[PDB]
Amino acid sequence: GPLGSDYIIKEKTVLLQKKDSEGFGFVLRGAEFTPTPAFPALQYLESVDEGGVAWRAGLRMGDFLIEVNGQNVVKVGHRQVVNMIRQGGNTLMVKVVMVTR
Ligand SMILES: CC(C)C[C@H](N)C(=O)O
Repeated sequence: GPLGSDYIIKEKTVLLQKKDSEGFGFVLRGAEFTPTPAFPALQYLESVDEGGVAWRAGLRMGDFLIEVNGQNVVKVGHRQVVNMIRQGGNTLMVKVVMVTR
């Protein structure tokens, strides 16, 4: 609008269940930190393997990572988030948000 940017925010929570001999099929990248509607989290999905576990569940390149296995990771550093994802083994529940600007 004339007073500022408008967005659509689409929240997606998915359960990823993978096999031992595969990844979840995404690459995390990291963008004090205060979240904003346009910029909701430090970590986001730089890429998602088409047809991989994450892709099939509905995750997409550009999604911002909000939660991992019930823990909010909006303000959490890259290495820490990766370690939290690995703690779950072959199971990962994540919440992401897709921002259209
Ligand atoms: C967050 C990362 C550890 C995910 C990893 N690249 C995978 O595809 O399983």
